[PDB]
Amino acid sequence: ERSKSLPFLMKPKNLDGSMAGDVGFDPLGLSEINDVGVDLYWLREAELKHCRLGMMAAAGILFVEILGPAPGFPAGKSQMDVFWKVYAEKPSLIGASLAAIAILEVISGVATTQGRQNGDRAPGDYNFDPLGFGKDPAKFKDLQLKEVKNGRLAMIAAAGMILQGVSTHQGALENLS
Amino acid sequence: IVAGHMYKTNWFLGHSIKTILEAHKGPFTGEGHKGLYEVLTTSWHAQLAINLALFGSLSIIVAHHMYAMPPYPYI
Amino acid sequence: SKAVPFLEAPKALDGSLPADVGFDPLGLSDIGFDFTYLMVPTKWDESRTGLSALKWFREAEIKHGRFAMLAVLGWVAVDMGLRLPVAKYAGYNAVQAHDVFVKSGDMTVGLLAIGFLEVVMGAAIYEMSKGSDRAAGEFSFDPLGLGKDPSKYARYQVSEIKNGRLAMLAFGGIATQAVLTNSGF
Amino acid sequence: LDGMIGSSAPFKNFDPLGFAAKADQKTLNKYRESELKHGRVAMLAVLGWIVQEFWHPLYDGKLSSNPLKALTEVPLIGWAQIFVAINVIEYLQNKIKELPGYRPGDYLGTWEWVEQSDEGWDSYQTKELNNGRLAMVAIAGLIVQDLITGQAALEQITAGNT
Amino acid sequence: VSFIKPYRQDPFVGHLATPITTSAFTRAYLKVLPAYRPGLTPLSRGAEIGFTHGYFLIGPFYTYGPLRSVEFSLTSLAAGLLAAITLLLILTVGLSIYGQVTYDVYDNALIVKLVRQMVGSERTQDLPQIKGTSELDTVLGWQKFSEGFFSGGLIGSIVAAVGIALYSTYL
Ligand code: CLA
Ligand code: CLA
Ligand SMILES: C/C(C=C=C1C(C)(C)C[C@H](O)C[C@@]1(C)O)=C/C=C/C(C)=C/C=C/C=C(C)/C=C/C=C(/C=C/[C@@]12O[C@]1(C)C[C@@H](O)CC2(C)C)CO
Ligand SMILES: CC(/C=C/C=C(C)/C=C/[C@@]12O[C@]1(C)C[C@@H](O)CC2(C)C)=C\C=C\C=C(C)\C=C\C=C(C)\C=C\[C@@]12O[C@]1(C)C[C@@H](O)CC2(C)C
Ligand SMILES: CC(/C=C/C=C(C)/C=C/[C@@]12O[C@]1(C)C[C@@H](O)CC2(C)C)=C\C=C\C=C(C)\C=C\C=C(C)\C=C\[C@@]12O[C@]1(C)C[C@@H](O)CC2(C)C
Repeated sequence: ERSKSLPFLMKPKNLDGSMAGDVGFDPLGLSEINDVGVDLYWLREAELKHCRLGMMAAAGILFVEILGPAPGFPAGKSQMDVFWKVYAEKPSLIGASLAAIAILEVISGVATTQGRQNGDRAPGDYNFDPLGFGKDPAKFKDLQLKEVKNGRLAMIAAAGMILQGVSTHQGALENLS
Repeated sequence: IVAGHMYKTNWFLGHSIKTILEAHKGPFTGEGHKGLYEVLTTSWHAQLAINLALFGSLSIIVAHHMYAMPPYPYI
Repeated sequence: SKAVPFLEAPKALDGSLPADVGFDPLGLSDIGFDFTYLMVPTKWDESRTGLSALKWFREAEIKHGRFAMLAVLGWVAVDMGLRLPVAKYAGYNAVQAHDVFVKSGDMTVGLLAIGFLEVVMGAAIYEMSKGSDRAAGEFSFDPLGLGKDPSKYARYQVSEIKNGRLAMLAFGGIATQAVLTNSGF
Repeated sequence: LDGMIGSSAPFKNFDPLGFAAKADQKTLNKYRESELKHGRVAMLAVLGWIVQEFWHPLYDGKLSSNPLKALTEVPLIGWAQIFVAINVIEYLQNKIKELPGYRPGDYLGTWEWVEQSDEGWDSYQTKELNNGRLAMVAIAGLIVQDLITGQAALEQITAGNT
Repeated sequence: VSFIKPYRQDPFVGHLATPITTSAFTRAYLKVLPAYRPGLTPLSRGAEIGFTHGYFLIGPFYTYGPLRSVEFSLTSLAAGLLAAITLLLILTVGLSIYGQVTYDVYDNALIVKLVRQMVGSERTQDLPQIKGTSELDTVLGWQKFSEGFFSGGLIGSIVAAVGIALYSTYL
C-alpha cells in the first residue's frame, strides 16, 4: 500500500509494477493526470524520449571534450559555445539536422497518439532493434531497466552540463577540475 | 494570463459562472442574475448583442486613444 | 491540565499526541482552519475529509525542532572553526556567512534542494490530510534501526519534541545575542 | 438591549450602564432615533473633515483646509441656507414620524415593504449602526485633536504628531 | 426582502410601489406641499403656489433677460418683474381656460354619492362619472385656485424683487 521509494507515501494508483524503473516515486501524483492529452502513456513516452536525448547529449559532450572534435570541426571545449562556431561556418548542417529532427518528431507524436488510441504499442517503442539485442524476454526487462536508469542519470547530467556551459562558459571536465 | 485562471473547466479549481451570477441578488432586483447563464449559453443572439456592443465601444475607445497617444513612429 | 493548572485544557489536547502536557494558554489547537489548504488551496479530492489543526501544528513543531537542532549545531560549528574542506569558505562567522554565500550562488542551490525535500514531505502531509495512517512527523526514517522497541520509540519521540523546543529557544537566543558563549556581540 | 437591531459580536446588547433595562418602548425608540441621527451626522462630518482637508474646490480655493477654521470663514449667509435646509429636512422627518407603522430611524418607510425582516436586512441595519458609531467616535476624536493640537487630520498624521 | 411590490396589491395597475412612489419621505413631502396639504381651501393652495412660482420665476428673467446688468440696475429689476408678472398672467389664462373646459361641478364629493345612490339616468359626465373628489375638481374650486395663483404670483414676484434689490444693495 505504501510506495517502495517513499515509505511515508501511499502507492501511486497508476504505477503498479509494470514500467521499468518503477519504485513508486510519484509524490505529486502526476501519474494520475488524464487531461490535455496527458496520461501515464504520454508521460512515459516523454520520459523515455528525455532519457534517450539526455544519453545522446551527455555522450556527445563527453566524447567531444575528451577525444576532441572530428576533423574539420571547431574546437574550444565549451560545448554550449562551440555550437555557434559550427553554425557560423556550417549552417546547412544545423538546418538539415533540425529539419530531420522535426520530421522524426512529428512521426513520433503521431505514433504516440495512435498507440495510445488503439493500444498495441508500448510507450517509447519504435521497433528499433536492428542488431537484435532485445529479441528474447527475460533480457528485455533488464535492458529496459538499464536504459531507464542510464537515461535518468544522463538527463540529470545533460541538464547540469547545459547550465554549466551557459553560466561558466567553460568545459564540463574543465568545471570538474 | 492570470485572469485566464478564473473559471472552473476540468478540475476542482476555479469559478462557476452559474454560481457567481445566482449569488448576485438584491432587495431591488428580485432573483437577480438567476437564469442569465442559461440565457447566454443557449442563445447566440444574446452573446452577439453583448459582444457587438462592447466591441463597438472598444473600437471608439481605440479611436480616441490612437490620436490622443500616437503609438506609431511618424504617425 | 498538567501545566498552567488554572486553565482546564484547550479542547483537543486529550493526550493522543506524544510530549503532551496540556500547555496551550491561547487555545491555538482549536482553529477550525485546515492548514493543508495552504498547500492544496481547493478540496481537490472528494476523499479529502480534512486535517485537524492540531496535527498540522504537531507536524510543524516537529519540523521546527529538527530545523532548530541542525541550525544550532551548524551555528556552533562555525563559531569554533570547522570549515568545509574546499575554497571560498574561509572564516566569515555566522552573522555574515549567510549573506556572502547568498551572493555566491550556493544558498540558492541549498534553497532548491531543501524545497525539493520539503515538497516531497509536504505531499506526505497532504496524503495524511487525505486520510493516510501516517502520523505527524513520521517519515519512516530509521536507517540505523534505533527505533524499534515501541517504548524506546515513544521515549525518543518525547525526547525529540522536547529537544526541538529547547533548540528553538536556544537558536532564538543565539541569533539574538549574536553568540556569547563562543564569540562576541 | 432588546431584540432591537444593532447587536454585534464584540458586545451583544451593549448596555453596561443599564440605560435600556428600565426604559419603556417610547424611550428606547427615542434612543434609537438619537443614535441613528448622531451616526449619520458623524459619518457625514468625518467624510467632510477629510475631503475638505485634501480638497476644497468651492469658494475659489481659500477657506483654509483646516476644519474649525473654515467654520468661521463661510460667508455666514451660506451657513443660514444650510441651517434652513437641515431644518426643513427635520420638519419633513417630524411629519414622517406620525405616519402609521413608523419605525424609530426609518425615514424611507421600509416598514411598508419589509414585513418579516430577513437576516440580511437586520445585518445591513447593524452595519449602518456600527459605521455610525465608529464615525461618532472618529469625529469626536477629530474635533478634540484639532482643538488641542491645532492641526487637521492628514496634517497631524503627515507631520507625525501622534 | 424586496423593496418593489405591486401597487396596493393590484398586479394589473400600470404602477409600482417603489421606494420612491410609496416611501414615507415621499408621503410626507407630498402631503406638506400646497397642492396636497390638508386643511387648505383652493384659494389658499392657489395663493401659495402662485407666491412660490412668481418668487422663483422673477429670478431667470432678471438675471438673464435682455436688459441684464452685472451691477444692480432698477431697470433690470423692473424688466424682470414685468416679465415674471406677464408670464404669471399667461399661466393664469391657461388655468382659467383649462378649468372652463374641464369641469362642470360646484360641489364635489357629494354628486358622486348622489348618483351612486339616487340613480343618474341623465346625459352623464356631470351627474355620473366625475373624476376626482377634491375641491380643486370643481368649476368654483378651480376658479378660486386660478385667482389665488394669480394674486399670489403678483405678490411673490414683488417680494422677490424687493429681496433681490436688498441683497444687491446692502450686501
Ligand atoms: C538548518 C541547517 C543548516 C543550514 C541551513 C546550514 C547552512 C550553511 N552551512 Mg552548515 N551545518 C549544519 C546545518 C546547517 N548549515 C549542521 C547540522 C552541521 C554539522 C554537521 C553543519 C556544518 C557546517 C560546516 C562544517 C560548514 C557549514 C557551512 C554552511 C554555509 C555554506 C553552505 C551553503 O552555502 O549552502 C549550501 C546548502 C545548504 C547548506 C542546504 C542544505 C541542503 C542539504 C545538503 C540537503 C540534504 C540534507 C540532508 C540529506 C538531511 C537529511 C534528513 C532527511 C533526508 C532524512 C551555510 C550558511 C560552511 C560555511 O562556510 O559556513 C560558514 C562550512 O564550512 N556547515
Ligand atoms: C456634517 C456635514 C458637513 C458639514 C457641516 C460641512 C461643512 C462644510 N463643508 Mg463639507 N463635505 C461633507 C460634509 C459636511 N461639510 C461631505 C460628506 C463631503 C464629501 C462630499 C464634503 C465635501 C466638501 C468640499 C469638497 C468642500 C466642503 C466645504 C465645506 C464648508 C463650506 C460649505 C460647503 O460648500 O459645503 C460643500 C459641501 C458639499 C459639496 C457636499 C455636501 C453633501 C452633503 C453633506 C450630503 C447631502 C446632504 C443633504 C442635503 C442632507 C441629507 C439628506 C438625508 C440624509 C436626511 C463647510 C465648513 C468647502 C470648503 O470650504 O472646504 C474647506 C469645500 O470646498 N465640503
Ligand atoms: C504541436 C506540436 C507537435 C505535435 C503534435 C502533432 C503534430 C499534432 C501530432 C500528434 O498527434 C500531437 C502532437 C502534439 O504530438 C508541437 C511542437 C513542439 C515544439 C513546440 C517544439 C519545441 C522544441 C524546442 C527545443 C527542443 C529547443 C531546444 C533548445 C536548445 C538550445 C540549445 C543551445 O545551443 C543553443 C541553441 C545556444 C547555446 O548557446 C546553448 C543552448 C541554449 C544549450 C537545446 O536543444
Ligand atoms: C531538408 C534538407 C536540408 C535542409 C536544410 C536547411 C533547411 C538549412 C537551411 C540553412 O542553412 C541554410 C540553407 C542557410 C542558413 O543561413 C539558414 C539555415 C536555415 C541554417 C535536406 C533534405 C535532404 C533529403 C534527402 C537527402 C533525401 C533523400 C531521399 C532518398 C535517397 C529517397 C529514396 C527513396 O525515394 C526513393 C529513391 C524510392 C522510394 O520508394 C523509397 C525512398 C528510399 C524513400
Ligand atoms: C522571542 C523568541 C522566543 C520567546 C520565548 C518565550 C518568551 C518563552 C516563554 C516561555 O518559555 C518560558 C520563558 C517559560 C514557560 O513556562 C512559559 C513560556 C511562555 C512558554 C524567539 C525568537 C527567535 C528569533 C529568531 C530565531 C530570529 C532569528 C534571526 C536570524 C536567524 C537572523 C539571521 C540573518 O540572516 C539575517 C536575517 C540577516 C543576515 O545578514 C544576518 C543573519 C543573522 C545571518
